[PDB]
Amino acid sequence: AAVDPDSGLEHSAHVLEKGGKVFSATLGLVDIVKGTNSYYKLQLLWIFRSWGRVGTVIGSNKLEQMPSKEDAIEHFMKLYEEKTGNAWHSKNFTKYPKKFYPLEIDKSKLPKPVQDLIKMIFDVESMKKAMVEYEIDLQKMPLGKLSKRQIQAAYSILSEVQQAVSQGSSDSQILDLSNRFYTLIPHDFGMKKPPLLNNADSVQAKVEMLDNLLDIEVAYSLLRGGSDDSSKDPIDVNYEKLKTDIKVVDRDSEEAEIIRKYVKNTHATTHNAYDLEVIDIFKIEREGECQRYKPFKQLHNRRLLWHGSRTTNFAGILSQGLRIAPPEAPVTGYMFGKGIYFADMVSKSANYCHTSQGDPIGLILLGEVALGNMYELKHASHISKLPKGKHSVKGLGKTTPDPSANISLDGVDVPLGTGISSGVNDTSLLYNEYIVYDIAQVNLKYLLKLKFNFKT
Amino acid sequence: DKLYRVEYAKSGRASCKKCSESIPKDSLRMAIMVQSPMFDGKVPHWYHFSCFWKVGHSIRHPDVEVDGFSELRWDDQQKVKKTAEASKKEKDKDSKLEKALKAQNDLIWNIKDELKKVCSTNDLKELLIFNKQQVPSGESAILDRVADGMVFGALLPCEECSGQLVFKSDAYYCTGDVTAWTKCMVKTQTPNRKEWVTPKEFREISYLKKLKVKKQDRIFPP
DNA sequence: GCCTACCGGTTCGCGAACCGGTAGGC
DNA sequence: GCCTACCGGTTCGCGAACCGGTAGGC
Ligand SMILES: NC(=O)c1cccc2c1O/C(=C\c1ccc(OCCN3CCOCC3)cc1)C2=O
Ligand SMILES: [Zn+2]
Ligand SMILES: [Zn+2]
Repeated sequence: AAVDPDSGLEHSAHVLEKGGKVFSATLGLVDIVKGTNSYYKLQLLWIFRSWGRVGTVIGSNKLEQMPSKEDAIEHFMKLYEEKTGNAWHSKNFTKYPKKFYPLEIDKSKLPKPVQDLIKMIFDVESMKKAMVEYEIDLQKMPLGKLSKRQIQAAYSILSEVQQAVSQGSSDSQILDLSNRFYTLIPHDFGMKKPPLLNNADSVQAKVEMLDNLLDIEVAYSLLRGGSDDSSKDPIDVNYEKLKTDIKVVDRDSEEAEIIRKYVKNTHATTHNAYDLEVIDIFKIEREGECQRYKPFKQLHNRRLLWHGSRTTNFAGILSQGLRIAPPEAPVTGYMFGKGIYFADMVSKSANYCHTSQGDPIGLILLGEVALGNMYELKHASHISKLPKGKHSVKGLGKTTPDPSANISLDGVDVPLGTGISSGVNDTSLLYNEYIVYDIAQVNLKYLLKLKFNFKT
Repeated sequence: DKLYRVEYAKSGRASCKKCSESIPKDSLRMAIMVQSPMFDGKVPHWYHFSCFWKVGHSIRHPDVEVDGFSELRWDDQQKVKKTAEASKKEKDKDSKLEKALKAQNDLIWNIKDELKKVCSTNDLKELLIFNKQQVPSGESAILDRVADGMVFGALLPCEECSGQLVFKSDAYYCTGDVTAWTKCMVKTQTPNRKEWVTPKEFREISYLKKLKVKKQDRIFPP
């Protein structure tokens, strides 16, 4: 990391490191019962100590010049151990009673709609606002990159909570994980106590947070880099970083009428809170996504299905394709375990865009997902391994798009019929879900841009 | 936990928020707990007991609202209770309990300042260590646990976390650590404890123990 | 969270005094 | 042969000063 500007000597003297170990640590301590939720940043520029309650004006600091440079190590490692409990070097860290815990820090030639697409998916201040509702610390998280091993442990704590919640474990067991999580990921609750992770959807909410938070740091990783040479334009630099060939499907096109039909037709009768309006149609072609999908063009039963996600995620979805949840993450929220989920109705997928009356525009995908021999399920069931000969799973719903009006498209079955009753009604799903447990089975075809019309 | 706090001045150093003069040592003083601007933690705003009731604060029931009320001397509790404002068997057991509650309050207080007269802090520290007790930080708190130890008994370790239980207002709270991240939350009115063993070194133990002290358990408020 | 007045425990500094060696007087 | 006024040097006694660990304050 760099120098903390609270010292006032940020662009004057560099932060020091002895060969490998950088003399700079950002500690944290939370006790849900007491309500305390604090930070403690220590640095060696001069020694600098910062402290207070995370996400508020509560706190203070002390910049202090040393007599010498060897006295700095003496003052630093002493203050460190006094606060954290451990020595500066260690094989594995161990938390101590009421001591702190250290956090692991690390002229454009394109169409106007395509420029707006980059404008929409690379505005990171819009992604910052998106995190404000989650209560993630807004202050130093953009400059302070939280580690990958750290976030995996944060995922692991969430998965431990769901396990603890499922079989009604002790309050202390739950108290620990709730403490552990908020220490590991600094939250901003202001002057009130951190809430206990006791619900089934609270872990899911914090699981979704980590998923979104990850994609913002990924969006930064793309934006920060490349070769800054005076030749290409700023928007073109970010376009090439997406690693995809995007084209604008004209409204006069015959295939464009099919998508607008697929949007208009497959709107849910129950999801009457909003009304869609297709602003744009983009034909999308990822880098080497056809090379990996070649295997599954042999596979039968290929369907063109909807998939919606936050506008913040589309920065990463274009660059890395659609990804399955990590193995450390909790299985809560998922109906049939971790995998890529799809729907035949635009509305059901459109809810995952997370749009409001203030933020109207939203992005939704259409991918040629090779379903193949399907494993049909009625009720929710967390699966680990698929049955033999099955390449996908299907959640059977009440309403299904008319199978006798299934139009084809480039050798892909597009179910754009209106809703009728399904074959079986002993299910706990209202609409269909299509699940693939391999990132190779998906092949993204179209990206849409949708305006939502509410009534308020 | 509580908003307010009352105790005898642990030092004649802290000033009074209203009048801004030094609150003298061992004097009855009251506080109001506020959020410290300088660090993440509550801090007491100490007042002179006289000055506390002119700021406009009105504690309806001190015993349930103010912290450290039960630890005070019996006569001093009544001063707070009055100044805050400005059937046969039922009333008998009710009245006779308050008789036994005073009996227990000023029994410990007689024992407390008896040890303060005869013993130094190092004697009281080594008293607790001999009885396998955690030595607390603070002068007042040390003899508070020694007096608790002698009258009722040497507190045995906790069931799960193996820490030290401590009397706090209305119960014995465990102060140990169930884990490194979290504190233990064991609480009880009837804790486990063996008998208090004074070492041989006590030429005034016959005088202190001669103060009509028999076997009895901790009595709590209603 | 950090600052600092307070506590006990040891050291330090300096003048009184103790003391032995001595050389001028008778 | 004593006595004794004078001087250098060691010891002794006691209050000032020093100091590290900490309970209380904000
Ligand atoms: N979003 C959709 O297109 C969608 C459409 C219809 C049904 C579902 C969908 O999603 C479900 C669940 C779901 C959605 C997102 C999610 O994200 C997990 C994190 N990933 C986000 C994208 O990048 C990879 C990581 C997990 C479960 C569903 O049940
Ligand atoms: Zn006053
Ligand atoms: Zn315990």
